[PDB]
Amino acid sequence: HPETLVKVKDAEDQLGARVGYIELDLNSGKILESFRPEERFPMMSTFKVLLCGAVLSRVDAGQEQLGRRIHYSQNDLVEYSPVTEKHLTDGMTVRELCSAAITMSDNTAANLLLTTIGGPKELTAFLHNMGDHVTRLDRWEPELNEAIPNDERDTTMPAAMATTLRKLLTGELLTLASRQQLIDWMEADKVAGPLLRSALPAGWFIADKSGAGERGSRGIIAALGPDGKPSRIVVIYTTGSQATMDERNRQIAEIGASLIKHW
Amino acid sequence: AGVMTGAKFTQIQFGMTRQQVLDIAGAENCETGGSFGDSIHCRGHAAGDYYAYATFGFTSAAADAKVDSKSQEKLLAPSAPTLTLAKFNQVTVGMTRAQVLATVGQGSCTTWSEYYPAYPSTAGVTLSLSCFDVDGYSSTGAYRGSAHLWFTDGVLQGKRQWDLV
Ligand SMILES: [Ca+2]
Repeated sequence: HPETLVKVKDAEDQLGARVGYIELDLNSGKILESFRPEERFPMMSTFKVLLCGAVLSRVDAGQEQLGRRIHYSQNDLVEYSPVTEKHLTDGMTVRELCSAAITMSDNTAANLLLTTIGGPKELTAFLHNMGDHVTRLDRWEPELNEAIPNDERDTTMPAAMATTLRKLLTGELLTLASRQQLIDWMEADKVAGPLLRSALPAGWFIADKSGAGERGSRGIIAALGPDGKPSRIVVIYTTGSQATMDERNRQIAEIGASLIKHW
Repeated sequence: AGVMTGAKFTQIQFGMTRQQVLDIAGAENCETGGSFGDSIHCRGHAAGDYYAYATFGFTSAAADAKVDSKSQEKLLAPSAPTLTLAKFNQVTVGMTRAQVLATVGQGSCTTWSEYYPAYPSTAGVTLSLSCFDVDGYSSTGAYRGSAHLWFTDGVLQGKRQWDLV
């Protein structure tokens, strides 16, 4: 609904920065609303969904196992590793790593998963092969959050991300089992409370993944819908703003409120 | 009652029970189970996608279990960060904690993880220090020049750094 675009334009004026927005119909894939759909933005932690998507793809082909245990050590730890730091002595399975990566944004978990697939370059190759020739991962955690202005490393475009998310969630790319696993991890996301979730009416379904980075970079990808069922994909990114986390979280929520309002 | 903080972290001692931990950190800020097993994980103020936090480990799942590991991120600020890439490269495997500190600056580090695998005995104690340069540290956003230094029995086993100049 155009009222949402008014809020998006408002957000850009508020944060003094570009705000990419995409609202896709889950079933058809058609665009319901878009703003700066081909503008590049840092993916930040939202890439963790695509990562576990490539991981699930390998599990389907039987090149990887959900319960395959990974033993890492101190050398692998990077800033913000709440879950991996806690299991340092015990180790974690591939399944537990994706849960940690998506539901907690665990940075070390992401790196380890990246290692199981061959690094950033391989994630990008995975994306290219499924039709996404825009989204690219180049660095590991935590450098991939640098968000250097005009730098295209580790960036995506709102439209490319929404379409890719749709392909991973409803395409035949992954098995129904993997699709369900990916959506379940996203549904269990516990570190995106101040965003879209904060405007979600009771009974609604939402599977999401947020992200934050330098230069006021903020973002969230999601699949939501009323009556416990998703019906639209939403993607929101912003970067370059000097605004505080609270201000940026506010603007994103407001866009969500509008989106929910005129649903 | 206030979120988890640096003072609370420091106030908490190895050997304490879950109840002692909870009463100090504040029950509302903590959780157990799930991804944290039987450890107690407490949150501080918002810090990016999550928050600053502390994770306390215990000898066992029992109610009378004692704290045998303290870990934290963004709760403790370095007192006088003077780390640099040059200084980091001067650090060498085998140095004692004293020798490392003399290399990276007396006030450049905070304790990231401290664990006693044989608690109450101190033998085998592993320690992870997170050290920062002049502006590397931040309790909310991303680090801008930091390093991870880990030891066993007070002796450096390894090191790794990010964005030090
Ligand atoms: Ca620096």
